Amino acid sequence: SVKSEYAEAAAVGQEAVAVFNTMKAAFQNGDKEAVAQYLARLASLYTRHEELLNRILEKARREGNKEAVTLMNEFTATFQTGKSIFNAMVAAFKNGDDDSFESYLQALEKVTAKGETLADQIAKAL
Ligand SMILES: O=C(O)c1cc2cc(Cl)sc2[nH]1
Repeated sequence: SVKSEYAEAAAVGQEAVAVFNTMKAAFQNGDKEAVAQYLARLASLYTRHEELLNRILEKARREGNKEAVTLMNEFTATFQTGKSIFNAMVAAFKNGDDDSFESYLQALEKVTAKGETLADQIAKAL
């Protein structure tokens, strides 16, 4: 069902949370080789998550599930805020700008924390 597809999407999201925290530890420790690898892993995970989310939103639309569509339109918008911040973070890493990397990292954490009550609301709406 769309509900089990959302649980699968939620797990991919939690995987990115896990890798992100390991990445934050590596950044603080100065292990740039590790950070580079974790950033590649996160890019792939976010690409996957975004794709599942779109398939969930399109399915909710075809199902006429107006409330789920409303919530998923909001949630995908916020996902794109996180994605833009992540991409800027990756650029800061390429550029050697640890000040910008720190800023983007904290922002990406707060955008993720904010978007969690909605993530739970979608599970219940589908
Ligand atoms: O690159 C992406 O698509 C992407 C990165 C992040 C971080 C988030 Cl929280 S949501 C999100 N999406």
